[PDB]
Amino acid sequence: KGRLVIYCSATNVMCENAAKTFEQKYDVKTSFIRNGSGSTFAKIEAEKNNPQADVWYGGTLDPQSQAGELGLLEAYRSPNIDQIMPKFQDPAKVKGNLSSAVYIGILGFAVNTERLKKLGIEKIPQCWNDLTDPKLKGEIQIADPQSSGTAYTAIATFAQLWGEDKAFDYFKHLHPNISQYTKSGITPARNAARGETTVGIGFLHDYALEKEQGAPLEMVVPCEGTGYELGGVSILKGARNLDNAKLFVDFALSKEGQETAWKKGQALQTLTNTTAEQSPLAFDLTKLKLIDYDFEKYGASDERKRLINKWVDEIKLA
Ligand SMILES: O=P(O)(O)OC[C@@H](O)[C@H]1O[C@](O)(CO)[C@@H](O)[C@@H]1O
Repeated sequence: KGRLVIYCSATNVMCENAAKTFEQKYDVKTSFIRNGSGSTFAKIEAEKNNPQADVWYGGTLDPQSQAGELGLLEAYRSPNIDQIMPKFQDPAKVKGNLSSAVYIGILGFAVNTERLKKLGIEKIPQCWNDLTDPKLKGEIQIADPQSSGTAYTAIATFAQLWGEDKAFDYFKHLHPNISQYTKSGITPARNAARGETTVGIGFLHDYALEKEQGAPLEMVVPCEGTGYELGGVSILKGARNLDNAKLFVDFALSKEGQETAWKKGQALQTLTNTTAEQSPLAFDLTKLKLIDYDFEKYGASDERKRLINKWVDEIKLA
């Protein structure tokens, strides 16, 4: 018994299902507030002297790793860690399971095929470099590196894929086609689905759900190769309900806690627990051209600040 307060950074449906399922299982009064991973980091940091939640569930790992480095988290290694894909068992900058990995999300883009026809573009873009086509001017959205974890994952991915120089050259040539840098990582999926933009860049599972729900979207794992987020779970330093936060980490890393995300929580990420059944709509990492994402390097405060700063100077303001 007792209570649990969650800062959730997954989609609302996923958060609500996790909270409800956890409360039903353990008889713990559980609540959550949802913000993206970027805006959750900012709030946890701001509240450091009097923390307002017990656990941070979901959202890109980099800001969780950064919070770990900054002393905002409380280490706890669940026994369920042994079931997690080994390379994702303790992937953050500061080791000791201040953060753990609960899912994988593939970076890519999706194309609204109905709107594409209106643009007079015959071929569905298949490569990152296809997004620099002037015919796509004002027809692409991605989240804002200044605010969004998804957008940071994108920058870090490009830097690792092509080297930093080429990554920023790409951003420079993508930039003229971006109609809006969104505050939320998921807004480009919403907008692409509804035909308000033609191409959304973000994590493919979000576009996959919109597609299965009827949106005219073609998902693209870009031809050059791509990267991914890990979704994180982390207990906050100063958690008022520490035992329940640990139980929740166990749940988050468990076979049934992960399976429920797609079975009931309408969230189609790939699961990190090797004993869990995957959604038939989840991406299979073994089939994809993926970098080896260095969370130790990119999940650090200096590097995150540096790259975001460089983006503002070189892409937004240059
Ligand atoms: O708004 P930002 O700051 O980008 O944060 C949102 C993301 O961290 C999370 O959003 C999702 O893509 C939702 O399915 C998750 O898979 C992903 O972890």
